[PDB]
Amino acid sequence: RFLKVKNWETDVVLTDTLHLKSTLETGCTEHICMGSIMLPVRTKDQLFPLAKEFLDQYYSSIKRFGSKAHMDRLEEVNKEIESTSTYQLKDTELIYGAKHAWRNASRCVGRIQWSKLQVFDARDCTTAHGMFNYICNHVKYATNKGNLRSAITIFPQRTDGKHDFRVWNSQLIRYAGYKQPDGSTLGDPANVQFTEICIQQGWKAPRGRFDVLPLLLQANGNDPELFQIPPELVLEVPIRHPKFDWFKDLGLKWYGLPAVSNMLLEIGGLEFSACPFSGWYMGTEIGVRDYCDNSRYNILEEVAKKMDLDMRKTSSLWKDQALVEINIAVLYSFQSDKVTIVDHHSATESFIKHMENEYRCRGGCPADWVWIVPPMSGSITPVFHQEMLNYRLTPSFEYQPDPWNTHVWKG
Amino acid sequence: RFLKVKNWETDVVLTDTLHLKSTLETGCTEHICMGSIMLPTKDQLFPLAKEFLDQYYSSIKRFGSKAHMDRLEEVNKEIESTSTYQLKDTELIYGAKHAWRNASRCVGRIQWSKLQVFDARDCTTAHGMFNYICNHVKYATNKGNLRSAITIFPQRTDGKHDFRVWNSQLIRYAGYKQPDGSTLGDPANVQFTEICIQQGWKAPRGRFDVLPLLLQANGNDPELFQIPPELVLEVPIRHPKFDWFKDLGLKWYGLPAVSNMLLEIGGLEFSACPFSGWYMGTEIGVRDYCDNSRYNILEEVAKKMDLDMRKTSSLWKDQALVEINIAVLYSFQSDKVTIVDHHSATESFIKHMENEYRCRGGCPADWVWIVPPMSGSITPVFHQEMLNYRLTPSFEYQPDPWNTHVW
Ligand code: HEM
Ligand code: HEM
Ligand SMILES: C[C@H](O)[C@H](O)[C@H]1CNc2nc(N)[nH]c(=O)c2N1
Ligand SMILES: C[C@H](O)[C@H](O)[C@H]1CNc2nc(N)[nH]c(=O)c2N1
Ligand SMILES: CCSCCC(=N)NCCC[C@H](N)C(=O)O
Ligand SMILES: CCSCCC(=N)NCCC[C@H](N)C(=O)O
Ligand SMILES: [Zn+2]
Repeated sequence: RFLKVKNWETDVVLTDTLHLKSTLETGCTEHICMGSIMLPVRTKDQLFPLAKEFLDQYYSSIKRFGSKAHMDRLEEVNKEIESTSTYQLKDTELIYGAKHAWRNASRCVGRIQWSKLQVFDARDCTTAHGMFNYICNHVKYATNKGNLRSAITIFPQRTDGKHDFRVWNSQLIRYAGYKQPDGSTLGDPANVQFTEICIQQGWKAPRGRFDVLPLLLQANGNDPELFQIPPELVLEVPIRHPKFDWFKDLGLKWYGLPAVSNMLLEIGGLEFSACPFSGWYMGTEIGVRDYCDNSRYNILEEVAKKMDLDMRKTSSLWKDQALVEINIAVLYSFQSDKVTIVDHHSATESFIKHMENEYRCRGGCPADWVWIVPPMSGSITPVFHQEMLNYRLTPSFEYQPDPWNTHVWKG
Repeated sequence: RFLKVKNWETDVVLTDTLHLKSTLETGCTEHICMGSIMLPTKDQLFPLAKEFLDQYYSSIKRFGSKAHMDRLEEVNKEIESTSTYQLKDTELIYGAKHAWRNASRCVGRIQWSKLQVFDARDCTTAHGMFNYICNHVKYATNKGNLRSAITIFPQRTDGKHDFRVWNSQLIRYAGYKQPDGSTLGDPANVQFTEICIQQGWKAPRGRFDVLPLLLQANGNDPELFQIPPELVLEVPIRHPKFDWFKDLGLKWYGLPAVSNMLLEIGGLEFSACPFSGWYMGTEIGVRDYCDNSRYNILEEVAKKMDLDMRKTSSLWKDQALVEINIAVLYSFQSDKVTIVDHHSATESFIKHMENEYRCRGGCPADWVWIVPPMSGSITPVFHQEMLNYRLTPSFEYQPDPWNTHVW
C-alpha cells in the first residue's frame, strides 16, 4: 500500500512506503487520534526476531544482504542468544544503530544531520565514577569551544533489569530549581523535584537563579552517586539584545550544550537505558519555552514592562511582541559568542529538504507535526504547511520512567 | 477504554469517557497517525435516526418516555415508506448546535449553544437561496456586533437534487492570474473565480473584489448573484503606531461564513448549510496576509519597517508578523467589528474544555488546528493534551461541486 502527503503551500505530494516497515504502535486507533498526547526483561523467543530484523537492515545498508558474512553473523547471534540469553553488538552495528535511532526520531527537527554523529562506546564502563569520566569527555568533545558537535555516549545495556545503568538527570546540563516556603520558585521550576533529590543525596546548593546541577549517576543497578561537572567544561552565554541595552540587566544566561540524558536507545531488541546524546539548540527552545512558559523562567512580564508596551489588554499583542525581542536576543547572544545555534526559519527549511530527500531515497520520513512545528510563528515556517505521517521505526529512542520511581534502594 | 488528558502547564488531568460514543473514523491506525493530514439506504438510515433521536430525548430528560418511543416509531414508519424522514424544528436546532459542539477543529465552541438557526428547508430556487443568504449575512453582521448563525437548505434526497453553495465562504475576494506571471488578489480563489467568469460574471479585476454567489438549487445548474455591496461590511487596515501602514491598501471583510461544508444530522445530509461566527485575528493577519500562497505581504511590510532582511536570524519575518496582526485587531476594534485575539480565544476554549469534561465526559479537539498559527506555546492550548474523535451530528467536508455536477 502507498500513503500520500501534501504540502499545502507548494502542492508537492510525496508518497510514503516506509510506513510498511513499522511494527511498534502509536496510541491511535481508527476511532481515536492521540497525536497530541505527550507520553502515549525480554525472552529469547522475542529477542531473535528483533535481532534478525535489525541485522537484515544493517547488512542491506552495507550492500551485503545474504552474503556469507550476513549469514554467519545471524548464526553467531542466534547461538549467543540461546546460550547467554542476550547478545553483544559489534562496534559497526552500534554506530549504525545509534545513527538510525536519530534518523527515526519523529519529534526531532534537526535530522538533516543524522549521519554526522560521534558515537562514544562506553560499554566497558562499570562504575559511577567511570560514567562520570565518560560524561565529562562527551561534554568536552561536544562543546568544542562553541563549535558544537553531535555526540552520543553509550553505557552497557540492560541485562536482567536489576543492573541498569541510568543517568538520573534529564539533561547533562540543567539549572537547579528551589521551591520556597512562600510558594515562589527560585531558578528553573521544571527541575525542582530532581533538585530535591540531589540535595537529599548531599549536594550543597548555592541557591541562585542559574546553578548548574550535579550529575547523579547509577551504574550496574547500584545506588546513584553525585558528581560535579567541572565548571570550565560548562560553556554558558550571557543573554543581551542588539538594540536594547537594558536587556543584559535582566540577569539572563543559558548553557550552550543541550544533552538529553533520560531516554532509552533500543537497537536489535537490546535496551541501552543510559545513552546521553546532544546536538545544538534551536533558538526557540530557550527564548520561547525555557524563558517564556509560565511553568519555567516566565519572563514575559518583566521584558514587556521594560519595553513599556500596553499591558492592560492582551489584544495589543504585548506578549507576542516581547516574545520576538527575547528570541532575537538569544540568537544574537549565541552568535556573538560564537556558540552554535540555529533559528527556527533555517532549521525548519533544512528539515523540509531533509524530509523530501528521505522520501526519495528511503520511501518516507516519520514526523510528529505537533513537535516539529516551532512554538512561535508556526505558519511562517514551511513545516506548518507540510502534512506528515507519524509511525515508529527501530532502532529508536524511547521514553522510560524516571529512575527514582523504580529504583530499589540498597543503602 | 477510559482515557486521561493532561495539561502540562497546570498539571490538571481530565478523564475522557465521551470517546466511547465515538461513531465515525479518524484516519489513524495503531501503526500510523494521520493527525496532521487536512482531509484524511433504508438499512443504513434507521440506526442513524435512532442513535440521534435517543440522544435528543436524553438531552431533554425524556429518555424511554412515550413521547420518545412514539417519535422513534413515527420516523421508522416514515423511512420504511418514504426512504427518508423529516426533522422537527426542535431536532433541527439541536442537531445544528451539536454539529458545532462536536466540531473538533473549532476553537470558538464555548459559544455553541448560542446559535441562531435559520430553517430554509422550504427553499426551492437559487433566487430563494440568494434571499435567505442576504438575510443571514445582514442578521449575523448586525452592523458589526456579530451574531453566530447557520442557514439550512433542504436535505439530500436521491442525490441528483442537491442544494449547494459553490463558494467556499459567503464572502471572499477574487483571484486572477496575469500575463505578468503573478497573481492579482487572493490566490486561494483563482479556480473558483474562473468558474464565475465562464458562467457569466463580469470581473472588475482588482485586488479585493467580493466574489458573487454561485448557487445551486434542487440539483439544477448553479446561478450567479451579487450580494448587495451595502450588506458586505469591510474594514480598512491601519496600525496604531505605523502611519505608513494604510498606504499598503489593505482591507478585509468582517463576516467569516463557511459555506462549503455538509451538515449531517441523524443520517440526513444537508449539503448547503452556510454558517458564520466571528474572526480570530490571526486568521486574517497570519494566514490570509502572510501565507506565501495567499496575499504574501511579509516582504513589503518588512521593507517599510526598515528591518535587516539580510539574514533569517534577525527574526524580521517574526517582527513584521506581530505588527501585521496588531494592525488587524486594532482596525476591527476601531470600526467596532467583533474580532477575538488568539490569547482570549484559546483561554475561552480551555474553560469550555473543562465545562465539557465536567458536564459531558469530554470534548473532541484537534490540537493541530486549535493551536494558533503564531505564538503557539504562549497560548494555554499549546500545553493541553487533546483527544480527537468524530461525533455526530457533524460538519463534514464534501467534494467541490464542479467536480461532481453534470450540467
Ligand atoms: C544537530 C542538532 C539538532 C537539532 C537542531 C535538533 C532539534 C531538535 C529539537 C528542537 C527538538 C525538540 C526539543 C524539545 O522540544 O524539547 C528535538 C527533539 C529530539 N531530538 Fe533532536 N536535534 C538535533 C540533534 C539530535 C541528536 C544528535 C539526536 C540523537 C542522536 C536527536 C534526537 C532527538 C530526539 C529523540 C528528540 C525527542 C526528545 C523528546 O521527546 O524529549 N537530535 N530535536
Ligand atoms: C463565534 C465565534 C467563532 C470562533 C471565534 C470560531 C473559531 C474557529 C477557528 C479559528 C477555526 C479555524 C478556521 C481556520 O483556520 O480556517 C474554526 C473552524 C471551524 N469552526 Fe468555528 N468559530 C466560531 C463559530 C463557529 C460556528 C457558529 C460554527 C458552526 C455552527 C463553527 C464551526 C466550525 C467548523 C466546522 C470549523 C472547521 C472548518 C474547517 O475545517 O475549515 N464555528 N473555528
Ligand atoms: C500537549 C502537547 O502535546 C505538548 O505541549 C507538546 C506540544 N508540542 C511540543 N513540541 C515540542 N517541540 N516540544 C514540546 O515540549 C511540546 N509539547
Ligand atoms: C498540514 C497541516 O495539517 C495544515 O497546515 C494545517 C495545520 N493547522 C491548521 N490550523 C488551522 N486552524 N487552520 C489550518 O488551515 C491549518 N492547516
Ligand atoms: C538532544 C536531542 S535534540 C538536540 C538538542 C536540542 N536541540 N534539544 C534538546 C532538548 C533541549 C530542551 N528543549 C531545552 O530547551 O533545554
Ligand atoms: C464559520 C465557522 S468558524 C467561525 C468563523 C471563523 N472565525 N473563521 C472561518 C474560517 C475563515 C478563514 N480561516 C479566513 O481567514 O477567511
Ligand atoms: Zn493519530
